[PDB]
Amino acid sequence: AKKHLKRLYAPKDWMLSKLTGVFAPRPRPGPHKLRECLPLLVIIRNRLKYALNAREGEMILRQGLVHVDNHPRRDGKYPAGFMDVVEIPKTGDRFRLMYDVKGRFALVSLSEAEAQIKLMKVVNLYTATGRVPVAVTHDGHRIRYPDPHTSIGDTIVYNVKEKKCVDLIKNRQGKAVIVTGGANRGRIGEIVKVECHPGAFNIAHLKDASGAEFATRAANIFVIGKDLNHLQVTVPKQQGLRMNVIQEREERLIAAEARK
Amino acid sequence: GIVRSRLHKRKITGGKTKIHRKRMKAELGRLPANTRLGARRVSPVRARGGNFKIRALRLDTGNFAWASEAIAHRVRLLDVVYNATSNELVRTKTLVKNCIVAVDAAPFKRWYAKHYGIDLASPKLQREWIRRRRNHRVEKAIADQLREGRVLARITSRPGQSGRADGILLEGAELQFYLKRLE
Amino acid sequence: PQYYHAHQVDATIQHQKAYQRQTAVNENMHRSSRKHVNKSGHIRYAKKIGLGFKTPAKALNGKYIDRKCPFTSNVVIRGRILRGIVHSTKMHRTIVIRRNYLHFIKKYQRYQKRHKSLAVHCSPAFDPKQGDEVVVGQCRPLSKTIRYNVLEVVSK
Amino acid sequence: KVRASAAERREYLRLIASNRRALRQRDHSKKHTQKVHA
RNA sequence: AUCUGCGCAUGGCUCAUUACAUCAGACGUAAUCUGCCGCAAAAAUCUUGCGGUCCGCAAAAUUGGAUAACUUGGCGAAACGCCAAGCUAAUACAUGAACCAACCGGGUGUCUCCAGAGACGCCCAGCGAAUGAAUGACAAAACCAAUGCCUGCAGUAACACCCAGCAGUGUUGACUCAAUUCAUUCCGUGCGAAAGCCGGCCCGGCGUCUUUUGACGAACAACUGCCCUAUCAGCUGGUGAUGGCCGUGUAGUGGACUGCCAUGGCGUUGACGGGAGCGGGGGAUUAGGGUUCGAUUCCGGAGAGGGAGCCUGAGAAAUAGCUACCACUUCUACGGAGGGCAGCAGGCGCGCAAAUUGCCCAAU
RNA sequence: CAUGGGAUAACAAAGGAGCAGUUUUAAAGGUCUAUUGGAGAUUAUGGAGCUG
Ligand SMILES: NC[C@@H]1O[C@H](O[C@H]2[C@@H](O)[C@H](O[C@@H]3[C@@H](O)[C@H](N)C[C@H](N)[C@H]3O[C@H]3O[C@H](CO)[C@@H](O)[C@H](O)[C@H]3N)O[C@@H]2CO)[C@H](N)[C@@H](O)[C@@H]1O
Ligand SMILES: [Mg+2]
Ligand SMILES: [Mg+2]
Ligand SMILES: [Mg+2]
Ligand SMILES: [Mg+2]
Ligand SMILES: [Mg+2]
Ligand SMILES: [Mg+2]
Repeated sequence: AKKHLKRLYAPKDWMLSKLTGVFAPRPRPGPHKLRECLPLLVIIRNRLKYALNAREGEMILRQGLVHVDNHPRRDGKYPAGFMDVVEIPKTGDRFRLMYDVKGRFALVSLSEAEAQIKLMKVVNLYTATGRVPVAVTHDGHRIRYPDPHTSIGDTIVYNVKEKKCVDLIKNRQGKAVIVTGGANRGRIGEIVKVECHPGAFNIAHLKDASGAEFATRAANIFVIGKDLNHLQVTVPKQQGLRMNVIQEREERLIAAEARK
Repeated sequence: GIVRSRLHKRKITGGKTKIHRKRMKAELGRLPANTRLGARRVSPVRARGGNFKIRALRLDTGNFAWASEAIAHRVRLLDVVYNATSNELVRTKTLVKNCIVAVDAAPFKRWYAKHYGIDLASPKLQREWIRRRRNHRVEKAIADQLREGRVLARITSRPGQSGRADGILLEGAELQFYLKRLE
Repeated sequence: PQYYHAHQVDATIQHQKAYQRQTAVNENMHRSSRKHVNKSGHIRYAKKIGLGFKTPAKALNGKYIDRKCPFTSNVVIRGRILRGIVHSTKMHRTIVIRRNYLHFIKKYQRYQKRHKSLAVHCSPAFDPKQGDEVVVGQCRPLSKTIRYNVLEVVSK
Repeated sequence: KVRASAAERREYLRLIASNRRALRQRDHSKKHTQKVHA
């Protein structure tokens, strides 16, 4: 039973500096994976500067002031990951955890109507006791009576206030996804062709808005809308478009010279 | 203690494996139950996860199923007749899985008179007996030992694991297999 | 009319001091459904394993009773699917396959013949001779050395 | 909460059983409208 | 202060062991256990009160016995040693909830009907578990019986009313699985609405059984790979070596193990035995090819003086846990009682060879 | 792990007597699902295949 993380064995997307202490806050089991989450001490202290250390950081959390998906989370080690909605009523800001196109976690600011729904991907389907078919989700939810057209690769729109699955997005050819793993993580694209290969990993071929073709495993894609215009959720400021490394290097030198 | 590892087994080359750890608790085994006939005495065993595994010592009764009729009846074990592992386990009358036993046969006859109405007259209103009994027929080797008093049967549960002596009645070629080996 | 006339003992398969039966299905049903009964006569359990492997003519219409078999048991084929050539068939219902490969040495820019031998459980659906090329699928441990189980035999 | 959970079964069972009803009566129309034609 | 609830299985040190082992990349667990945490689930149980001797009328169920701390008397040279009595708690332990309060099903005896249908009565019908059976799909007319609508067959989900669509449709590459139906019965080794606690002015924070699954893990299996040695060429198999059949044992698979049968398996593509010693990420040098080092911060494995064996727990074969022996070893009032720095400071040795018996939780 | 390119090589098998006639047409004999309102039980005709 591990209870510690070393700050070197912590994920790189958290961006904790190696010289500040040996340890990182090991996220508890919960909704999201340990490799694939951002625990609430890092959001309150390192992302947002509401807390200067971990001692000011539990003055916020243990008091019941941060809400992940409409419910107050008093754990600094609670795993918040992809598509979660983090509200704070006192400062009046609410955010969504999305991946930006460089693969890192990004806090997308939200309205009040956009902060009620979240988008969740089915990971398993089974029948529970009774004859109730429940749907297992990447965020750990077990929706008991989902839309009967739910398959495993699909996306359920959820509305975390009134816990009612308001919508369904099937996983087909004509849909748009966001990639949540691999080298292509954070990129958004239309689906082109899904190569099955039964017994092994499904490969999904994807085309971007510019036309850049790229592939991933189909367990890494997360469908978020009917097309790239009609996305069901708002995405970070690049909107899944990965610029060239040369062109994005030129633009920062131009912006820094034009600023002085 | 007792271990279930391959650390003591020789390699397929015949080489000895040199051991560089202590025994783990996660690789243990325990002493066998050796369940016999007798009045019921069980001892639970604390397994992994805190689950309980009920050792059966001295069992005398179980739920035996008659699979063509899809029913079961709690009957009493009479004798241990044939065991495929050793004839020495028959003599000490050990209950294991798949050993051949004789059971009581009285609830099976009484059920066969209550259902299908055949003895080995009182509800004249309900002859749903006639709605059955026409298509169905009963194997002769069953009906002989059913009225002889004891029926040969096969244990289908693991008693040292579950503390039960459940079973099934021998039918078909399986009964005719074991009747030749006895007599 | 009351008597049923059940099936007689098939002594060709019954050799083994306990009755050889399949645990999946009961042989003794009177009005057995069309679920598991095969073409000619008897009740049989046959299973379709995954990856586009066609079950043989035997294991559906055969008479043999095999446990540890991928088509007629609870043995599931999963993980690795490999190929080898049959080396020896001297064991009972088990073959040893030989996997011959070239090992490249980065220093001396040259390959090197190596081999791995695997004990593979062979169903009575199959009779492979030495030199036959087989396709094996990984299963659970079935003995001290058996992890694989033959799925298809390619003759000669 | 057991009554509310047994209520949300009885309306999931009208979502299933109506979709099976709508397929019965699109096919018994499309069978009978060609049986008139021949 | 003590009961109670979690924790002490992590961290930290060290690198002695160790070559079909460990370990790396990559897979498997459909062969399995899994506390904390996340989202869920939940209709079993003839209990109380009052009156009468088993019944009646009632209903916010106002349940029961014991221990600590403590007091008293103390034993003992002591001991992170102990005894007896007297008190008293619970979210400890034990007991236990009728009706409100459903649907659905099986087996079955009287009663109104017709030439089989209904009403009533009784036994049984909860989650989990065992065994057995059934599902867990599929890929032109003629005549007789029962039965369906028509006034002979137009057209047709299924079903004798209560509900005229209240599942004819689980998932996988694949299941003997998920789940459902009925047959039998679980005897403590499961299932309270904690018989619980706060707060606001009915409602809101918690806290807990069971059940179930994601998550953090555990355990096993092995695809490819690996220093030198032939002055090491045969290794294994009675007492398991390779396989097969019933079992057993396990958390589970399995020669892991009992019985029985077969005669196999490994090797000059270097087995077997011997020597060196944790394995990677990585370091040093390098035009290219390379040659070396890796006790050491991160990951994994192993150990706690050697060697066992256990208890408890979700997880240990735990060592700032227990039991024993061996080798050393400290206190004794000789009766006895203890030790385990490869934790951090230090100490003595050993060596060519490595620091402070320091301050602090301010940060991680 | 997936996929396409087919030069060079490789594994395997063969050792060449050790060898692998297609359609139209009507005829004979003989073999073990779908409809007729459903379901059950009998029942001839026929489709397509069998061989001389
Ligand atoms: N060789 C390991 C295995 O031991 C098994 O048999 C072993 C046992 O019969 C027996 O082992 C016993 C053991 O039962 C008992 N419970 C404990 C005892 N210490 C062991 O004894 C063995 O170990 C000790 C120390 O090494 C020796 O002094 C002793 O001579 C040796 N026979 O001796 C045999 C080993 O020499 C099987 N033969 C086989 O599985 C395999 O040989
Ligand atoms: Mg305590
Ligand atoms: Mg090395
Ligand atoms: Mg076995
Ligand atoms: Mg380490
Ligand atoms: Mg010693
Ligand atoms: Mg020290």
